Amino acid sequence: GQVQLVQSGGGLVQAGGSLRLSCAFSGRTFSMYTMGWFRQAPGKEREFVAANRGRGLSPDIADSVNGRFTISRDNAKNTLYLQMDSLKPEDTAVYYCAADLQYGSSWPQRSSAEYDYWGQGTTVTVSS
Repeated sequence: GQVQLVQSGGGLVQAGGSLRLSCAFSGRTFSMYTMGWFRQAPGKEREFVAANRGRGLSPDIADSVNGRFTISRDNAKNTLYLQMDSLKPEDTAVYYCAADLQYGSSWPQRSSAEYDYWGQGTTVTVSS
């Protein structure tokens, strides 16, 4: 399965504003992958943000962003999204999407080490 994840979106945003991140999947059967968002802030551990399953209806969303960040996938475009609302300075980070084949994966899966494929990352900088 030739798999690649290509991210789009991000950049500068004002505190209180909104951004939507994109993660385009190339390869066979998007729906057999658990897809996750992680972020890396300076001096902090890599943080799980949100994840969903190939055909799942109930995503897993970290407490630190619950009520502000939402996730979905568009199967026609084979693309995963992260909608980030009510952005705060502490949301500044490099954001990555990751994919894991659902044969043998855990659910939920908040450990980055268990994801096999990774996007190139996009930097989100929240200004005040």
